[PDB]
Amino acid sequence: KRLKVVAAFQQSGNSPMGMVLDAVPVIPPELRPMVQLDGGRFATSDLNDLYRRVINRNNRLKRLIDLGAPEIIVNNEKRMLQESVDALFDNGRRGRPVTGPGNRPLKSLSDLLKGKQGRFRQNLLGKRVDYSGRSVIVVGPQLKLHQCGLPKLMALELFKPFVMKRLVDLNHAQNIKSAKRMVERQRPQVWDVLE
Amino acid sequence: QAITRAMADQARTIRIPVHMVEVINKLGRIQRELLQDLGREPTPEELAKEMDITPEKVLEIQQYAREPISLDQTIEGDSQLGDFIEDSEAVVAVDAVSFTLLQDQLQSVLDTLSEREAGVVRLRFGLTDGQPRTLDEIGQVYGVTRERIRQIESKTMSKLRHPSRSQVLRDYLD
Amino acid sequence: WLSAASFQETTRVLTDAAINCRSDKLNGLKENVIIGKLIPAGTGINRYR
Amino acid sequence: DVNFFDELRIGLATAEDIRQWSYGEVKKPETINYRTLKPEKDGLFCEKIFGPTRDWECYCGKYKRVRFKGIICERCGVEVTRAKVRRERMGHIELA
Amino acid sequence: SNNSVPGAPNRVSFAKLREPLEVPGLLDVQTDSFEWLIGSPRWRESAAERGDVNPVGGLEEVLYELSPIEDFSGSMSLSFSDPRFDDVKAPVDECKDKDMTYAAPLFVTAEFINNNTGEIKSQTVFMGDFPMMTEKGTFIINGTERVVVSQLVRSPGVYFDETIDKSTDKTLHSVKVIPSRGAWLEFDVDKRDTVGVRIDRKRRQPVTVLLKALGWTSEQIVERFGFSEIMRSTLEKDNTVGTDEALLDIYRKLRPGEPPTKESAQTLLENLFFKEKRYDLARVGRYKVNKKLGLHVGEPITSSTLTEEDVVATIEYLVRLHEGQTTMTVPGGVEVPVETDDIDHFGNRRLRTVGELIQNQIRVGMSRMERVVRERMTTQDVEAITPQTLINIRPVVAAIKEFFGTSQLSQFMDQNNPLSGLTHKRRLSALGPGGLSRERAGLEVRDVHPSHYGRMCPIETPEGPNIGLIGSLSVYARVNPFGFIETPYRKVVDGVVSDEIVYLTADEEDRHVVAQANSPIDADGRFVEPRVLVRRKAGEVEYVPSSEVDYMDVSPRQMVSVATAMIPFLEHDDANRALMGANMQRQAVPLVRSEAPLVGTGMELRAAIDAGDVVVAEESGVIEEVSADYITVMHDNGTRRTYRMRKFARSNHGTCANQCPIVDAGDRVEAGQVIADGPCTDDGEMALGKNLLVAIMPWEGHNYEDAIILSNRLVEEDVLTSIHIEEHEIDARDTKLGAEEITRDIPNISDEVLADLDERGIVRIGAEVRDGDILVGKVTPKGETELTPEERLLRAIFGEKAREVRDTSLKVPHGESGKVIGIRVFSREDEDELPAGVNELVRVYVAQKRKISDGDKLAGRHGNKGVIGKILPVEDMPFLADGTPVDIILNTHGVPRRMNIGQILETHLGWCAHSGWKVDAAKGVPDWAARLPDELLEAQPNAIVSTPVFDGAQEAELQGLLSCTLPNRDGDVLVDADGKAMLFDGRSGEPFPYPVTVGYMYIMKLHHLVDDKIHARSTGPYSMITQQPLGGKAQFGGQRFGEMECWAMQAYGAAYTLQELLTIKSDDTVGRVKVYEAIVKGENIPEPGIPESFKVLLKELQSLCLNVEVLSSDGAAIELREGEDE
DNA sequence: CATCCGTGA
DNA sequence: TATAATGGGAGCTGTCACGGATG
Ligand SMILES: CO[C@H]1CCO[C@@]2(C)Oc3c(C)c(O)c4c(O)c(c5c(c4c3C2=O)NC2(CCN(CC(C)C)CC2)N5)NC(=O)[C@H](C)CCC[C@H](C)[C@H](O)[C@@H](C)[C@@H](O)[C@@H](C)[C@H](OC(=O)c2ccccc2)[C@@H]1C
Ligand SMILES: [Zn+2]
Repeated sequence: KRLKVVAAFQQSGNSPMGMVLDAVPVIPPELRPMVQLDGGRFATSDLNDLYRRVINRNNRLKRLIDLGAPEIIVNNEKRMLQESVDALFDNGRRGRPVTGPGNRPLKSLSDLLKGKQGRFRQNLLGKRVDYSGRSVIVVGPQLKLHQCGLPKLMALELFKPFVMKRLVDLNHAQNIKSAKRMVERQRPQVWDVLE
Repeated sequence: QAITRAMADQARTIRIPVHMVEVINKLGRIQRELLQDLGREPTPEELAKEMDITPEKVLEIQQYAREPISLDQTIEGDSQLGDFIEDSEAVVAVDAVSFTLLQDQLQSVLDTLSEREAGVVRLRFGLTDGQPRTLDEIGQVYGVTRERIRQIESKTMSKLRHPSRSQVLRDYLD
Repeated sequence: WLSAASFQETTRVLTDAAINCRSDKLNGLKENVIIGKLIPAGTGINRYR
Repeated sequence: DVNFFDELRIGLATAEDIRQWSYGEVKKPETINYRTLKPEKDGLFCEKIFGPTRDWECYCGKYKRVRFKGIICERCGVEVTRAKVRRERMGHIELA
Repeated sequence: SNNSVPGAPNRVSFAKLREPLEVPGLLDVQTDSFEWLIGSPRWRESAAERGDVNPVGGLEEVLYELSPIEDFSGSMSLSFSDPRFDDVKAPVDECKDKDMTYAAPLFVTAEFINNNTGEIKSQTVFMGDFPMMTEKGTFIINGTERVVVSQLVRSPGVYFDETIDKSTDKTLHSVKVIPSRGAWLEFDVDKRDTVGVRIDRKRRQPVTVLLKALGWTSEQIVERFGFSEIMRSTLEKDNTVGTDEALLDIYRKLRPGEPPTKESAQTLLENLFFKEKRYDLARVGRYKVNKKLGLHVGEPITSSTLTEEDVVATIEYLVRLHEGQTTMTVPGGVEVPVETDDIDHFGNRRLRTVGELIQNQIRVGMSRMERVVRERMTTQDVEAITPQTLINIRPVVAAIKEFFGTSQLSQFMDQNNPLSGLTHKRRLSALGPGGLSRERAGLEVRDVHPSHYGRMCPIETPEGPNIGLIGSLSVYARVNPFGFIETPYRKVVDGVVSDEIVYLTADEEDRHVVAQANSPIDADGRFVEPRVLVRRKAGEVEYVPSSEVDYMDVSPRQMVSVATAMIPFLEHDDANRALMGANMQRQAVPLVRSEAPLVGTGMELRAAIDAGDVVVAEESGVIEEVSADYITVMHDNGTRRTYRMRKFARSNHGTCANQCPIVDAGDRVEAGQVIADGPCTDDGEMALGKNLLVAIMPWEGHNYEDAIILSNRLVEEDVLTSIHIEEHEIDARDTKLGAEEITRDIPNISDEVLADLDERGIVRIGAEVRDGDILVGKVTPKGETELTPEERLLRAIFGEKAREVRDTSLKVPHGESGKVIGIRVFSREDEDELPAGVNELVRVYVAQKRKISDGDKLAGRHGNKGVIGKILPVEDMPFLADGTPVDIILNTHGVPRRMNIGQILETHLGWCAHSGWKVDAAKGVPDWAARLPDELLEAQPNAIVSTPVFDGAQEAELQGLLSCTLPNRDGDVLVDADGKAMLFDGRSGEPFPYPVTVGYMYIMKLHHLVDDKIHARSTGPYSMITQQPLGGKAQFGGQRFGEMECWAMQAYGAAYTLQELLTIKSDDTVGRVKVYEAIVKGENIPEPGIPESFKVLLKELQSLCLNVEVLSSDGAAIELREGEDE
């Protein structure tokens, strides 16, 4: 089992020095966004409180190193720095997780990928789609096996840019902007066009 | 001293300066003082007069103290607040498409207009440029001087009335 | 490793794959769906495509 | 931006590979300002590092037009391309 | 009659005479609880009537635990006493209107005692504004009606468990001591016959190590536990001996990393288990340990802490139960039954009500300010200390405010129907803080326990993943002062039933023997047969002689809940559908006007009254004046009380709470009588639906697979029509570019669109609104960014200068429409107090008059659900001989499968009730109608009757009554003795070949309407990060094509369909725009690009120090619309 | 072949 | 920012079935 580890670092020139970091990368801001709600309060991502945790402690080390602090104090800071970078990379992995307000575990980097909610099973293997809708179903003994009753309301929003196309074709609207207005106001013309 | 200082300095996810923190803690102090005096939580007007005598800032202070919440926090299989936040940045499909069709209408204007006429149009408005150059430079950077380029401007403003009388530009303003 | 990580034990899959320097030839169903390529089956194969 | 690329490789990232990615080092815990609501400098949202908040809008306001493309403002060091870069540009922290 | 108490309509009942007791106040679970919290007069009287010695309120208790607050010196002492309230700061209706919390301010009397100066400064301190509970048993937090649900937690105490070993196959016994709050302590027995103890989940050590640590000699160990060979084997295998060596040993294994003093190991063994600070069994925690051990059983509850006596007497309980002993007497204690305890038994399962839930949160807050008190004492000087300077109530007001809007104990007030509230006001949830999680709950917690009888319903529980973890309280049950569930039983002296009633707890009943309610009783009180049906401990049942009968049930319907007892012929429907029959009643919708069911159960009255959504007369008198607005009542003493009618109000769930006066002007009305009912109520009775003329048959397939066919009569006469109100909101804030202003002037809008507004920009009341129309015109100053050079050019031609104000109007959401029925405007100008930044806030209320249509979910009380497949014209409907068309056509196929043939019996009795009947009295009273009470031997057309659960009609009487059916106006009977009748197909005219079962059924309108359910989207909003579509009808989002659906595509081999869905239909930034253009221009769909989500992943990986590079066929790393630069 | 931690359902 | 002051404090409770490292 040990060889399976050591043999993988020998083959590719892939240095094992990587398992110790001197500089940690910071994920782009729009992937850890900070947004103002309509209530005036702000809503931020959890990575911003963990990045903030690391930087705050890392800088404090710089101060304590410079001031020639005793090892007892310096080492403590070092240790917290380890638990900080760890808590960011994988929270809860070693010890108790970092709790935000209300004893809630913060979402770590690795948490963005894990399980059902993880980026994988929830954003790649199955996404959400445009040009789609949903409603209750009802029996229709009148329809043939290749047919289905689609509500006049559902279809108009489903084929919305296909209807806007033919509205300006047959000059009911003068452009694409006004043809949009026709469909939204639900002018009596569009029920013939959509058919 | 160092604890209180560092605390007010680091605890806020959005940093507020030292004096600002001092204000809020004085506002929480006078509030608790007026809290046992009036048997009720004091009105904004009441609190203001006592400490800073300004009602408008107290409302503002009480928003600064409001601590932010987490996007990743949830309500439900999976709540996740961030799954409701609409991306106000992304481009509307129809609105981007209609702008492009407005470019097909200004291409049918560079034509009816002369080459001198469709010249100043793209000069001071900056279509291909992206910048609106000063007119006393435009007339001098164009091979034709005596600011003839402002003379050709009026030779176009009414030439634009015809595609405005065709109303094909009248529809895109409403 | 794309197919593996998108199945189970995502933290374990990546740890091993990043060490072994495993390169992924994006030639499979789960593989292609993720990157948005046409799936290598049915009407997606070059024979019919 | 062709879709057909043959392989996808994953490996262990060097400490130097982290530096080759980042457009700068974050040296402040701060996110934004409390009055201006603007991304503070050398912070976690610093526009010098990750990019402009608005399209072709430099931070200190010296440049606000699309005419400047790729210009690095001297007063604050912000490139002028879309906020579409704040989804692709990396940062890094230098641990002591 | 059934309930001849208030002044109600006469609902005649098939019944054995029920005179044990009236249904106790349903809302009492919330009321009595909160009254204990504040220590109200009605409670101290209720404490007196119950014979409770020295009653202590919920607030009174918290103060006495806390008091007195001294520092380490003992110099300073702070104590509290005498809590008192002022009047509520604002009436209920104003709180709902001005979105503030219904609360009355709380005061206490605090005094600062100083032992050095000997002086005392005593004054009154303000404690904050305290949320008060209404009469309908709810709270009002920030303008919304909320409800605190009761939680089912594990009761503190000592519990014994018998686990069977896998290898040795011997019986091993395990004990576990649970504090209300503190460290853990559990004694278990090995297969090695050696006793071990785990403290706070630390490793196992011999039990003698603990005794030698206590100070018990090595000889006393041989004495007390010498009667067993397993304890002699433990003291022998004991590693070390010595009082010092034991404490050190325990210390070493408890807290490694700390220097072991003989004075530090002695200390923490005292604090972790024998101090009020670190350890605490509640009043229930102490009481439960005592009952199980039987010591100090008579002595009042003064100890809140564990003792050495309890530790030893617990170890003694373990060893005896291990070697087969059945009973034991603790030295100094009464004899106690020795056995393994079941965790789910309602004597060990605890019900913490509203009061304690608030109390616990209050205790949390008082502990927080105590910490500040002990910090403000050491800071300030002794001479200038007042309680006003020590006390900071800020953590207290926060703790209570957090709970009512930060915890899961404040469930939203389901506003579906007068029953929706009722059901929701009394719920037994095992979820929530202190309780269990959904994933932690196994299969034992969820299923029906024997002790649930008469306490918690076995039927009412959700269908979903929450099943068994949520239930309703049984009708006749109540909560005892210790948080357990009591239930009423009739007391039998010696074979003779006595009207004397005593409430029993779960474990207390197990010690006794109970007879079934329906057992035949002499007119005096004696039993008929020597051997009767008998309920016994552990859910076992046997025949037992009449000499051994202790108690008997109050009612046949004792075990059920409120909504459950409203299901006629319950004992004819299987628990599966009967479950849904109870759950669905909750989702009924209030119709335009409501009819009482032809078939009742009697419960429909008391449910309506105790709902609080009807108007009950307080004091007797005569109606002095009545209007659609209010009712005035002239009492007997002279005083006048006026009852205002809730008219057309929007509930929590957009249903129509509308009240109407029952009484006319001048009617004599007594106290407790319903003078005006609300939605879903007809003459003070729960009217959850309509009485429909049903037909049990397949009909041209339109009712295939549980679908439903309706008569258009229900559309032309609004029989199943409802009103639905929506609240639309929008505000104007202060921005950086100016301020949002609400105006009638919106950029580039005709006067045809603005036509329905007033001068301010608000829609006018009574106006009609469709989707897309404007309700509140608001414009905001848009950022001064360089306008398009192509739009600059377009503004020079037509010479129209651009405005700097963008349209930010409140338009009507897709699907919504109706009549504007009111405006609420709040202006910062008109001194209306607004949040920081807001100027004008507008509320427009729009109601809809939704008639019933296709896809609307209907249901009966028997779990018979389904949606409306088709509504035929009135003539197409299968009709009887006299021409009357049926209303509803249910399919025959979906009846015997569901075992819910109570819907069949309802149809039979339902027809007899519509036609009327008359038993043949000539040649005497028939033998079948011999048990039928006199009042039902003759019935009028459209009569109302009661079929109480586990009583009421039996199949023999029903069959006979079908023969009694009175003829119509034409003098002809329409149905036979079978209950069937002959129909004519309204389409072909010809008579149906066979007799069809016809009658009347009660059908409810459920809150699953297509007008809400339907939704679609071409393009719309998109995710801020993943750049995918948003989700939900509220955000106008598209459907989710999940992992399961991508397999179906893959299986088919539809690569291009699958690709499109995940590319140009999803998060391809440049693709979806160029697809919209290709469509509107009529060209071909372009080729998809790269999913922006995949770009996100490759950047998220990079942030994790994972060098991820994309390679082309050559092997070079290609860019992804970006570049790398140092 | 049977326990302890971590990871899913 | 000069009286003296010197080692924390909440735990969290009712899973389940399995593989892999250790016994
Ligand atoms: C804060 O309260 C919320 C919980 C918190 O979280 C958990 C972890 O704790 C819970 C606790 C302690 C409970 O007892 C629960 C409970 O008793 C439920 C449901 C859950 C929970 C539940 C949780 O999930 N959860 C789902 C919800 C939906 N997901 C369903 C998905 C498939 C669509 C499945 C399970 N059902 N009901 C039933 O079983 C019976 C059969 C009938 C329902 C009665 C009635 C419909 C209901 O009383 C509402 C009027 C209202 O009270 C609800 C809506 C509350 O929402 C606001 O009140 C509310 C107020 C303001 C804004 C928003 C919401 C929820 C409850
Ligand atoms: Zn600049």
